[PDB]
Amino acid sequence: MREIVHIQGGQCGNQIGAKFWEVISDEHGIDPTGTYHGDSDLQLERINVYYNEATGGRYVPRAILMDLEPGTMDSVRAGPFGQLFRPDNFVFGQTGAGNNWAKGHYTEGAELIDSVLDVVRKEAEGCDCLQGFQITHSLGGGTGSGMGTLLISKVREEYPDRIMETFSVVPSPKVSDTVVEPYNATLSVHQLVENADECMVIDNEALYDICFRTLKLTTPTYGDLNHLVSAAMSGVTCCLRFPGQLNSDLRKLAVNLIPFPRLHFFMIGFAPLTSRGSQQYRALTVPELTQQMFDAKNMMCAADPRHGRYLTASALFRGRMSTKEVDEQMLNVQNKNSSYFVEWIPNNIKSSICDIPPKGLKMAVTFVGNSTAIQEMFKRVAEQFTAMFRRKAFLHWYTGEGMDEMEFTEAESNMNDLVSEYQQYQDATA
Amino acid sequence: KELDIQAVIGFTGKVNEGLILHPDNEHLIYPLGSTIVVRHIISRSQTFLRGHDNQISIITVSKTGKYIASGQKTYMGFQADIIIWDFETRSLMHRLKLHKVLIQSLSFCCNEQYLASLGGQDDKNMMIVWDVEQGKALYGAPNRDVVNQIKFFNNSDDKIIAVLNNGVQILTIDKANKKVKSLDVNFGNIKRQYTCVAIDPSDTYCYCGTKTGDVFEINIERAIFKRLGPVKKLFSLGIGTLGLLPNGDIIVGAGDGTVAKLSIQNMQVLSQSEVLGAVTSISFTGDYTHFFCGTSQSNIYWIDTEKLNPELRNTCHYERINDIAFPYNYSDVFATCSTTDIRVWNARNRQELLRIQVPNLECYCVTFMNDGKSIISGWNDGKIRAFLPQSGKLLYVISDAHIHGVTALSTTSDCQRIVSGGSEGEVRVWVINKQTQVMKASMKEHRGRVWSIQVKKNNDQAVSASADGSCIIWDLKTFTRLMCLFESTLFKQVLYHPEESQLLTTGSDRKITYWEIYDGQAIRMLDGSEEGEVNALSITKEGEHFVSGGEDKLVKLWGYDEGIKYYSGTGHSGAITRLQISPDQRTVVSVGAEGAIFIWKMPEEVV
Amino acid sequence: MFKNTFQSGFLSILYSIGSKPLQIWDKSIRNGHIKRITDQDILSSVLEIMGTNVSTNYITAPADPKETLGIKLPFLVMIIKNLKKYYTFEVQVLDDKNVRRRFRASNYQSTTRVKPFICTMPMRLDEGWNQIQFNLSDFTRRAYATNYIETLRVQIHANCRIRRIYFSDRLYSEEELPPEFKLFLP
Amino acid sequence: PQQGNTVGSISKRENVASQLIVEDHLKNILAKSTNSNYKPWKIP
Amino acid sequence: LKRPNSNQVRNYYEKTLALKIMSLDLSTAEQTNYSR
Ligand SMILES: Nc1nc2c(ncn2[C@@H]2O[C@H](COP(=O)(O)OP(=O)(O)O)[C@@H](O)[C@H]2O)c(=O)[nH]1
Repeated sequence: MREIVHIQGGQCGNQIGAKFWEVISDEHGIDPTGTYHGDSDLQLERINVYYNEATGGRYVPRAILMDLEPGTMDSVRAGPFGQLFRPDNFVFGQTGAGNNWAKGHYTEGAELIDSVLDVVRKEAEGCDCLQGFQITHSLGGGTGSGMGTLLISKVREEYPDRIMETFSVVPSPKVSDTVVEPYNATLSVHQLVENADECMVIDNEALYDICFRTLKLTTPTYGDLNHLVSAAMSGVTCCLRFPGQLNSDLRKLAVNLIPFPRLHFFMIGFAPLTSRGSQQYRALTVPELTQQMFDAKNMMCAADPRHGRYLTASALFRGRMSTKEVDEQMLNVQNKNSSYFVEWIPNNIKSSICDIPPKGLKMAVTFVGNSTAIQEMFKRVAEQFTAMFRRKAFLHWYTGEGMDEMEFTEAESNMNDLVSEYQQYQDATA
Repeated sequence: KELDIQAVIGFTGKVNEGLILHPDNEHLIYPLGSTIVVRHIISRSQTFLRGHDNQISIITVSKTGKYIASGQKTYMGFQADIIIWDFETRSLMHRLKLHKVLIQSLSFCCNEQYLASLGGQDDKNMMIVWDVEQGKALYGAPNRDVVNQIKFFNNSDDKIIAVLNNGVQILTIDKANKKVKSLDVNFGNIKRQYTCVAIDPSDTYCYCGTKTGDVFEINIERAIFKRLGPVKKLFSLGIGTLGLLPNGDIIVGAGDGTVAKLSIQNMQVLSQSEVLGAVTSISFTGDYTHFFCGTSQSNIYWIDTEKLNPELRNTCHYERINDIAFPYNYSDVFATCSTTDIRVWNARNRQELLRIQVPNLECYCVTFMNDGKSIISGWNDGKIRAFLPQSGKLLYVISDAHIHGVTALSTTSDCQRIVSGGSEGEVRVWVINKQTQVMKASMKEHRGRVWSIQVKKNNDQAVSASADGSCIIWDLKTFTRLMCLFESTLFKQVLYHPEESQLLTTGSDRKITYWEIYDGQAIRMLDGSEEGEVNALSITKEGEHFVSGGEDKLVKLWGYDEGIKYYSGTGHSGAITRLQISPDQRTVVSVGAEGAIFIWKMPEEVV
Repeated sequence: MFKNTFQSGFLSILYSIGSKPLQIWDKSIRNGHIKRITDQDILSSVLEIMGTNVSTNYITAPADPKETLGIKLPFLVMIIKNLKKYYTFEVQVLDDKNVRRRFRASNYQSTTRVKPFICTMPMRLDEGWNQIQFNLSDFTRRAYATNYIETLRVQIHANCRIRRIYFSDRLYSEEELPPEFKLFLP
Repeated sequence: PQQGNTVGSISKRENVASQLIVEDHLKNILAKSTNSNYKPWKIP
Repeated sequence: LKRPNSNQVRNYYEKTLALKIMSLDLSTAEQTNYSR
């Protein structure tokens, strides 16, 4: 019932999903061998959402793994919970994109897209009734940022009515891992804005800041960052998979969070996060949860929200508690922070509750907010883009594979516009 | 003086490799909640080792049957203590104080002179070496990532193995310099998580288990691995324990509970079998046949080799007995509440009789019914359930009786009604009838959770004791006349005196207090340890003596008429909570919150 | 099964786009094979049964015998791809009298005969995909001059690729067929 | 397209370990495959 | 093949055999030794 398929493109997305599936299997009581060994009956009532049933009682995730090089799939196949992935869905190239969006989107991606399109189409007809699709990828890598959004355009062409998530890792200048980030970043986001029903921005420098500050652990790793991202992943669809007093699905979020068709860029967060030094000192209560999930340092994004006003926000609580107290901190935090909320949309806070908490924690919360502070990433990325582009540096490699300067010009103009109308409503008054 | 104990029902399968068959045999050692026990096998004798404060975490023994090492987990503020017991003397030969919270593993060399201890995840995974003759910390090693276990080599004790969470590490220790050298065994594109390890007698190869369920094979002379393990098939919850036959055959324990053997060939099972509970301990007997298995659910199994058929030797309680009961004027059988599943046991022979299982609920105050009717229990959700005696099917369920779980129950003799108590001071009366179950409670208010309700012989009068500090006596006919007895502490068991007017009551204070409905106190017994909370009491049909038990390990019975203790009870571990006396009164039974069950021979001269 | 249940205009028994398209269906295979593939002519997944000795390879309307699929509906309809091979399908029906009759349709039969229990009919299939409408009403009224109450069973034999089998209840047109019911042309 | 699919086929068949590797030429493969890009040296 | 110890192997033998029969019950003690 109302399932979603899960597909990865690019090594970043593959690594995210690799242990996203681990988290999902753990919370559903699924072993690395596909055999259910949970204890509660509710663990089995809604497993078709992510797992297909195979002969012998085993379950296989409905995930399609895709990349233009075989190394990352070769590694993830031997990774933990790698046996669940069915060998057929592995679609790999033979050359690699060279972090070049042209090789990732026109020459190699266009010819390679046919097999993955066939597989995703068959998988789509496989499920009973489809909710939509959700993506995990990075805009900073050539193969991902190009051919993933290519696939996005194709799939949105064929299924106009479904809802789509895109959890995207944006580049930042603090931790910069590649010299050509602005080019492929703007090229990917220009196409993504026109078709993305919802975009979830994730910042790795923000991840480092969180894992440094909130938990006080000395040496975090890509695994820990993936853990935070996976918790954010599971928090969204906990409510669709488990019962609750106020059930709200992906279409619920789409209705309640998007005022206008071009305003679909979101920043997310997860709570609670505690050190191993203070977990049993700290007493977890609803006010503590809410003050953490509205904290500026708990957000997965580097953009500071107090430089803008929230257009809207939504929160999903997990665990056993009544709803009226939740409502009262919502109203109190809306009252004392009325300066940071837009004044012509009262009651811009969505609340949802699920009665099954995550394993090991009796209460949890996931926050997703559409705010007027997102313009910072776009302006700084555009500034980097024009800094690279006014001297035509790194340009001949793109223009030698079907690119011209006109596409870059249109992408830059479109992004500047998107910034303009995204910040226009910040100054709007009733 | 001291009171005899005839039987003990206790075992803790939570700690890995807990069950150990002492080399030269005839001796079997296992940890109780906080004390170690050793048992002679040909004879029926046993001995207690009590030199600990908290729950034991690790048990290890040397080769050739020399001294034993035991380690426990403590609070963050203090430090865990490692206790070395000399065997054949049953004496604490050494005590060592280091590490922050808990110790993960202990290792003995082939020679008995050296020791290795491993701290918990807290203290930042500190590895320490010790000298047995004099407690000395020659040197140590801190490492960032967690290491689940460490083992010494069979020969060449200078080389040791550590199954770190990321992978395998080989450590070299030299006498010339206190330094320790670390080499990390490299795996090509492998991120398996590793818990258990074993070493072949030739010390060439080591077999290490995985959380996925495939056993890896690594030579020590190099960082190269050879084999992943059983191909095309896994064990579905990781690898619990490893054992090596003289053939090189590898006996493996799976997390789900599974015993299988792999030849030194293609990793294919020659024989496979299924065993209840998660596997926790495997001990090979001398000549390596018919070994012992210990589950995570406190079950002891006798598993044959090369033809894997599981045979259940004996079963023990899982954890945390909550209460005990006898049938009315019957002592052959007694029932125990558990964390999840009620059990019934025979007094003469303590083999299990029948279990009634509930998935995720705690029971409280299981109450028997005369005329052989159903057994009644209350659960966390607030529901009350009745089950038939021979077979565990329910007669009926009462739903939403109390908001936060029924705590105590009491039955009238003529059995048409039940009285029940909730946590939030609600005492209710229900009229049972074969057709239907109804309630006519007063919904009387009573602040704290009620721990005990008693009904007199004529069955009209019924007293209930709260946590708040009030023991209220109810007429049960008009549900009124609220005169309630006052003292300021957390109450516990209350009892009528059989065919008298006095109430023998207890509370959190270290005093057993004789009361009456007229605030008449015969004596204030004041049976106090340093921080004891006397909790369980029982009375003989003739008021000669009463049995009393605190939170402390000691349990004692006192003469009713005069305030002098006769005899005493020891050998318990943890907090003793319930003390009953059989209707025949030939024994006294006690249930310990750490999984132990004790039956005591009541002294002869109290008849 | 399908008794005391609503039906007004349509009722779909089998469709090849779903997690478990055939649950009520029971399959018996001796030398054949069953699986669903995306079709080249229609870009969609289509269930397929194939094999030799078309009689022995079939799928039955109930998972098990000894009970009925009670259906009041008059008009059957099927979407079949013409593969230029043998094909048979039959339907078992209840009349006014408590009698069970059956109509078989065969690709390889050339003569039609009426009999108290069986009424065989030849059929002709045009090239490519096609949907066929089975009246069954005039059919029973002509074969035995007795009206119909309920249609017990439906049976499909080997060598065919199937997309939808449903009850349409009356002659309809493509425009009034909802999008799922209509076959979108390649 | 024809080829490029074949070469991709070997890789996923190789990813299954099963204590074995499939280089595509293991057993009953012609007389013998040339020991280098050129034919072998006299002393191996 | 190596020659095993005739006395040692038979000693392990009847030791394990007797342990089999006498291992049926572990509850009864009849020798308390609470202190030691
Ligand atoms: N969170 C996370 N980020 C990653 C991971 N691997 C790479 N990245 C980020 O992705 C950027 C490079 O992406 P790239 O490898 O070129 O993507 P690709 O071209 O699709 O393979 C780097 O700046 C990294 O910060 C990962 O496992 N987790």
